[PDB]
Amino acid sequence: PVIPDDFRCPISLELMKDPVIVSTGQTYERTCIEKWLQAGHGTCPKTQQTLTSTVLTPNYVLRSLIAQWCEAN
Amino acid sequence: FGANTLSNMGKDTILRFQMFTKWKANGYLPKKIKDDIPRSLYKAYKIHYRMN
Repeated sequence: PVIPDDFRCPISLELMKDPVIVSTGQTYERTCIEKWLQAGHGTCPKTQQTLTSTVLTPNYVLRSLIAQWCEAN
Repeated sequence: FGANTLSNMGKDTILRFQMFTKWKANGYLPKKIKDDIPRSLYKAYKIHYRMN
């Protein structure tokens, strides 16, 4: 069960199934960041930096790296 | 440390992260606060300190 932290969501602290990127460059699990924006916050959780967009963009290359790491272990 | 605030962290992940950012800011560490909080919540804070 040796899970690299780069693959963990800063809020869930678990492996990311649907990693998305916000305007600051930080990556989060979609359900987690969606709840954070639903709770009224307009801030990057990790950096407190205020966001310039609400667009969540899937981080496909990370989805690839996680999926590769999943099939090995 | 917040009677019902602490249980709401086993439930809500958003609140739990907010509180984890506060515990980190006051440099509470992994082992200094262990045995003052539940085992599940400790194993989580151990990961939050390591990467946040």
